[PDB]
Amino acid sequence: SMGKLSEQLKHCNGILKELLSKKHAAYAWPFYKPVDASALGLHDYHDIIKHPMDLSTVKRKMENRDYRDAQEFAADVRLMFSNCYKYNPPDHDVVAMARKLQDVFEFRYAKMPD
Ligand SMILES: COc1cc(OC)c2c(=O)[nH]c(-c3cc(C)c(OCCO)c(C)c3)nc2c1
Repeated sequence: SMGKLSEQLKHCNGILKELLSKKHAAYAWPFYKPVDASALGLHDYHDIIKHPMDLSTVKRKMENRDYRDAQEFAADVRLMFSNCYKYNPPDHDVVAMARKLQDVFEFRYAKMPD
């Protein structure tokens, strides 16, 4: 393999599986598919959020070898969360859910050895 990079991408793949898993579903589910701005009525979503991201897209990119390394994977997970914080008011339910999921992500990702 390309060894350590490859190892760390496998580690990321496990983090992604965890984020998608039933144990986190109570707060992760808004992040399972792209934001459907039409259905939600967010007429300006794509005007404010230039680079949408969600866990299904992270999964697709992982599987398609589009990430060089764990840092690029993490950047997309963080982009997903940051888009949520960017678009929404701080008191919104989805922002709270994003934080709750982010603190799982950040703890798991931080445990990856350098
Ligand atoms: C169903 O999944 C989602 C995922 C989302 O982000 C990951 C969002 C999201 O970022 N904002 C909203 C959202 C929905 C409505 C109806 C809102 O009121 C618009 C009228 O004032 C606002 C402020 C946010 N819904 C999501 C749903």
